[PDB]
Amino acid sequence: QVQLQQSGAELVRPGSSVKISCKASGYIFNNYWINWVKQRPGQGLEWIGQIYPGDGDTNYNGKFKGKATLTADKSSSTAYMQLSSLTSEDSAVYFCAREGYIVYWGQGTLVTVSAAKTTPPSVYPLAPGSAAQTNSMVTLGCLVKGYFPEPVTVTWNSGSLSSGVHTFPAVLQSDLYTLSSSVTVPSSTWPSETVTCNVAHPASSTKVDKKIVPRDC
Amino acid sequence: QFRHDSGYEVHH
Amino acid sequence: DVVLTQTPLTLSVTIGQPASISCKSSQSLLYSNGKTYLNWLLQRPGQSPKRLIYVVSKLDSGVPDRFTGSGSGTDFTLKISRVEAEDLGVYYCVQGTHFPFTFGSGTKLEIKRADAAPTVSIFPPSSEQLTSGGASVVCFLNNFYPKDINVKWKIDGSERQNGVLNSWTDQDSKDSTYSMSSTLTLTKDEYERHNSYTCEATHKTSTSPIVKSFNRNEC
Repeated sequence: QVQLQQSGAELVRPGSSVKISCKASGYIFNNYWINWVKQRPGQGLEWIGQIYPGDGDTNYNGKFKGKATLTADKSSSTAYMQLSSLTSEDSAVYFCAREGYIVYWGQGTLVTVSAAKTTPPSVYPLAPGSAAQTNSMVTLGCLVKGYFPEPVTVTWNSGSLSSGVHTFPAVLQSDLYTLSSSVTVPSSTWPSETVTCNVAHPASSTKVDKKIVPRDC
Repeated sequence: QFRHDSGYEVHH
Repeated sequence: DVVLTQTPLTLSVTIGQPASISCKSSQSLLYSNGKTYLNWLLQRPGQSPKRLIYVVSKLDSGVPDRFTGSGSGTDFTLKISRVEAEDLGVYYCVQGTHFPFTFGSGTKLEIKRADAAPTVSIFPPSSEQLTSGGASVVCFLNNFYPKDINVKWKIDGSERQNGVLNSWTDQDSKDSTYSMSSTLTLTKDEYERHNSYTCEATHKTSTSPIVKSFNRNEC
């Protein structure tokens, strides 16, 4: 299978540089163009440029000349994009893509340009008040409070609880983000079957599994 | 995503 | 650079209805080899983009034949014969005939469905958070349609806005609904000065609020 594995979320101080990677597998690396695409928060898509690993040929959007530099390590089948002298306009998700009769895409790398400090989340359970009325279904959740930078991912029961899950976009205040995630399960299955939120904040190397238990005073 | 046949392989 | 103009910029389509997006180019997209490098992409919130159509009309493998593309020279169209819930997202035309390669501005496809009332849930602060001196009260307003909704907090019966922040999900890819969270953030000391915490949802599905509440003395 063709895969393009991009490097993880970045935090870059204003004026500094970053080099992000796109590790290719499942095809002949030298034979296909790799394109790089920018998506600023809430905006459309922009083309940065491309490299052909076989011979190192590049073509750039003039808008990114002197901001982006594209290289490729043939031996490790890895493409790189270096971004220089970053400002807030460079905060974005960057995708790599392999051109072809089938196109394949990396998962994206979020880059945050900021002088603020990395902060891990505090993860708290959301369980109904002990006197709340019981229904056929019960909604539970996790509160992921006070982290920086983006992103955070949340799953429930390692991804086995898929439908009935809502993870809300984070809100930003005082250089800290907060979000919550909700899940709904049959009331007959909780707490007899465990419900756990799996939270990851990659920029702080934090992974937390929080079991939701009924409140008990 | 832009020029599908721009690499080594072009169907023929 | 080639300017690609997409119309309309937003679509709201009922399940089963067709839809059409226009993409018009400022230059001929006919290349020297006889090919026209006008392609179509879709990006869902939370996902990487995917290509659906290449060189005007060729369908990517695995993409349903509900999607067709047509056009020539400077006028291009993407057509969906019948929309399904999983088609939501932003559709882009993109060109590779001329350097630099360019994208259209994107057309957001939203699903239109029957109205649905929110399911409201309220949660007291965890004992874990209270040990740290904080107290967040969370309200979920889940799986409603249409997207427009309002939330009001009442603490001991009196309206409160101080400390409330709201967040809305993107449209759900399966049931075409929206959800919203409302979070009231207090210190432990402030939380302990009140007993009744109430979240009230106002939505077109009811002439009066949907109300959920808890009392601090009931664990």
